[PDB]
Amino acid sequence: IKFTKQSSVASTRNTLKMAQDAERAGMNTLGMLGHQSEQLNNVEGNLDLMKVQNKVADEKVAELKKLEMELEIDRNLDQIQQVSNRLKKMALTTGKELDSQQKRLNNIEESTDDLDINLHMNTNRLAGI
Amino acid sequence: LFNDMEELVIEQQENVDVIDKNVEDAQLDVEQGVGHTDKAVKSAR
Amino acid sequence: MSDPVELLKRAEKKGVPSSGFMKLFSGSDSYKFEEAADLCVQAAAGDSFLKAADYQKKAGNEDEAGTYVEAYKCFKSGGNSVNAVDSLENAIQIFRGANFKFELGEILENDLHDYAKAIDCYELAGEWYAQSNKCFIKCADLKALDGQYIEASDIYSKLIKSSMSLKDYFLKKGLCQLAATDAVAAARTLQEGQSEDPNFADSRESNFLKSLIDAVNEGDSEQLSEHCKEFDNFMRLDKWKITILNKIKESIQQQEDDLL
Amino acid sequence: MSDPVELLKRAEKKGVPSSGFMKLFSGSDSYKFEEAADLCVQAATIYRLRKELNLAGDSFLKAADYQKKAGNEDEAGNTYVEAYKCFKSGGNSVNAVDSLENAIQIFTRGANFKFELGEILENDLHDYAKAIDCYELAGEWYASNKCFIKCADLKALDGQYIEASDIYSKLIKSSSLKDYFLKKGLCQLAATDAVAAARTLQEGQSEDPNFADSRESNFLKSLIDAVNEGDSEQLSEHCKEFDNFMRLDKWKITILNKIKESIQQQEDDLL
Amino acid sequence: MSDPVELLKRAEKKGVPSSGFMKLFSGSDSYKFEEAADLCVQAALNLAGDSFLKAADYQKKAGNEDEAGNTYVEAYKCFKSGGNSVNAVDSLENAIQIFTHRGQFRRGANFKFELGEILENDLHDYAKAIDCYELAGEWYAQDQSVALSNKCFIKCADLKALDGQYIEASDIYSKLIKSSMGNRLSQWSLKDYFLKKGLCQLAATDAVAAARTLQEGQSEDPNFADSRESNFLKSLIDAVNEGDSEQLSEHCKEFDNFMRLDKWKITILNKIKESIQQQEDDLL
Amino acid sequence: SRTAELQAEIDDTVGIMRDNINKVAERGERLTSIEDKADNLAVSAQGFKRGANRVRKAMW
Repeated sequence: IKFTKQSSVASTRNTLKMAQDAERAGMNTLGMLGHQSEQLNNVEGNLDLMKVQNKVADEKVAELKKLEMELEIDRNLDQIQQVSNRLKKMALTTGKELDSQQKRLNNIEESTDDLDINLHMNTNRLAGI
Repeated sequence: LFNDMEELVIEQQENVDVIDKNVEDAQLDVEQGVGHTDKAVKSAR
Repeated sequence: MSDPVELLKRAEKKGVPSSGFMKLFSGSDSYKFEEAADLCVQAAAGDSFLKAADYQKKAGNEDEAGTYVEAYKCFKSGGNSVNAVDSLENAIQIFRGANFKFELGEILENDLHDYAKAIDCYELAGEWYAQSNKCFIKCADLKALDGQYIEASDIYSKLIKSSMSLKDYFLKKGLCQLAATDAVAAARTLQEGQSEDPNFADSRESNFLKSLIDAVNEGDSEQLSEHCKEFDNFMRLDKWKITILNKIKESIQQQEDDLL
Repeated sequence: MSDPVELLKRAEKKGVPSSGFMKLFSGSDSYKFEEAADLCVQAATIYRLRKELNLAGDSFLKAADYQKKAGNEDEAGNTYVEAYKCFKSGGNSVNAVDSLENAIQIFTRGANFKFELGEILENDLHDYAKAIDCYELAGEWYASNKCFIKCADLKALDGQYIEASDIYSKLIKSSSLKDYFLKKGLCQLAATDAVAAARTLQEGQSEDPNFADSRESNFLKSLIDAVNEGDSEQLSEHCKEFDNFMRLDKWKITILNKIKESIQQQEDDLL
Repeated sequence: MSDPVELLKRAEKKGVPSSGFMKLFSGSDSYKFEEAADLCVQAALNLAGDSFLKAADYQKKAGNEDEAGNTYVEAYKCFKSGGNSVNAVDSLENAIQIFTHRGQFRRGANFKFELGEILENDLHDYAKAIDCYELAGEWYAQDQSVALSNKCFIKCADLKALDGQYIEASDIYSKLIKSSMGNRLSQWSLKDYFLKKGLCQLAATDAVAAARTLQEGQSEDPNFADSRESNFLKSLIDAVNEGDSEQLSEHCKEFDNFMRLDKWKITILNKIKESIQQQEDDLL
Repeated sequence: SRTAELQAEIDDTVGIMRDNINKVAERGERLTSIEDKADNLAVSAQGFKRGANRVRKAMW
């Protein structure tokens, strides 16, 4: 009985340490995702500006062409529950950003894809002037 | 799972950095190009 | 606003190439095609983008022609899957090819139910992306649903090697090998997954695959059904797995037919 | 490879604007400035290849000035960014700050480089007020949460508890939350406004179910109670208990140290 | 569609530089090279990569180094895509040289990391992979990208330790520890770093250095002090001190039971046990 | 009961994190493509700048 209780204490100690392991990793993931989401916001702004400038270029090019052990087990479980609550919230939380950024990235890809061609279009037209 | 997620996001940071720089450079080159087409139109008129 | 029909008529009038004597005095026809394409773009809507793209191709502006993407967009929004597929094909040819090939495969699988072409598109998109895992997942799923269990298992092996999702990959692969009546291959896959991926070794998927392998070895269809129900009770099964295990049970029934 | 000094001398010779009678026969000076900028860029790339980062930064700066004189503002901004990069790599924080400032002015990118400038000021030059200003401006243009986190952290460390709490409220409204509430309350408690801290705790508990059951909420409530009873030792015990399960950071250390010294100051007012 | 072979033939015909008397009347050859490169791009997985390579060479001859680097990147993409690792490596080398010569050390580092990955996995050229990873980490550090340099240094240290260079791997692990200290984001990496470093120092038979590393990690990082990695490292140090290989094996099994070991650690501890056996040979 | 509840919450969080791993794989995929296309965009923008400059000089 004593040996089993000692084993349970050790198990809960490792579980707590690992739970803390999950928590730090998750907090870093969220921090990095906020920073990367923001870099992508910057990307989004330039794509918008380049769209406007391509409109201007279109019209200019067109005109150019025209021109004790029990208690510790309990306390460790307490802490594991505490961290676990935060780990669950983190998993849910990371999922929402991945969803949102995924739609943002899809739109970034399409907008970048287009501008690339609009630039090729005007470049080919300018070559002939 | 948390560790692997962290590692993958660290890896994807490279993509985000390069994308940001390239789109920024492209925007400035497009702006310069538009300036050139403006002056070209000014002369052609 | 200008009449789109009049704009299209003007584009068609301008889109006629110079012929005969006039060709000796008329400059390059590229400008006429460019003007016709611009008129078509103004009038446009998917059909008009298609005409503008054709004129741009005739003008040598292939990137501008790749109007085909806009045609695909508006045809898809308009519910015309065939014209969207055609536009995606021309855009893919001009170009992005993998992105639009994946989109084309999605259109074929969902809108037109052309599963073979969808499999080809997914394989092609995955190969180019590798040049991929998502495309290969789609390709393997369709191939397994299409009766090509061996090829689906090979694609699952490729996915496993690239990803070394895995926990499911192994399972799916084994399922495919069991749909092909190759219980030995399924056991080999299970052992490889257990020894290579510690997470998969202790995963419920590994136990389920082992139970399925044992059931097929003993030829106990009822035991396989019980294992499937137990697996569903904790992890809901999907239509892909439903089909694979249904074919497996019908294969057990076919063996019972061979028993006579 | 060409001598960078000779290239710089040639750029300086070409960089002289046309004056007097010659201006009536010499075309636009923009081309001369462009050629001088190109020569400076070549010499500066040579310097960078030699790891003479400070000289390369100076040469980018000269090229950027010539580009500005030529009207190519975007190229000037890119060259200023390169100057910032090589100066920062060369350990010259002041020249990097200057280059970032010119690039930011030209771009106004301004927010990204303003955040980088604030980082340089906070870590390299320890100019905390300018770092706070840069972070606030970068967050405003981005609007931002990260910049506001940095701004609020520096402001709270700088004695501006009320402004830091306001920025934390903005962060809470925009959204991190679990900590935000705590930090905000801590700032309100550094300002001796226990009532505001209690209001923040109640708002967080009622608005965010996660914060209500979070250890941050219990710790904030314990701190509020300790300040209400004026028991500094109880506050220290609560801080140790909180550290035992969730490690405290230097920001919280400073806030709670100022709070304890405020309790000591109240004990001085008790006499 | 135009015949790619005919396009390549036309590009080769146009790619001949003007020679002799014609050079006095023919303009700059840059335009001919540009046209040949455009034709090659149109004609151009292995054949497409070869044609990108030809277009990149023509672009280099035309002075458009950036376009040449972009074409080299496309060539690398397709050679890797065709299973032709050697041509992909060559293309990455030319692209890296072009980018570095133009000051784009970020691009050079990214493609150097990709090249090191190709060498390590596809060609098994571990020395070149180590060199590429070290250089990529150094350039990333020069760009202050701490995390990317840290990743490159992780790869470099892993390969170096697997390659018999335990001291250099431990030095790189020390650099990683110093770079990741104070960051809430990389702490577990630290928890492992210390362990790995100690393991390397124990593969070099330097038990004193391993003990110093353990003490430094315990005193500097509270998380590492209570981490299982610290206990495992202390147990390994004690086992090597007593020369009890069986005790080391028992500790390894205990560590595996709770935290699965990786092939890197397997190799390090196997060399350590064989070093104990070698000491037993020196014992005679 | 408390330990069983904790186990249930941990199993749920494992499921959510498995989903997240699949999503981050999709995000990496979206990002490798976008990095390459932003490279294309930069090249095309430079080419457009140069072409416009050449036309500016021509018209002058």
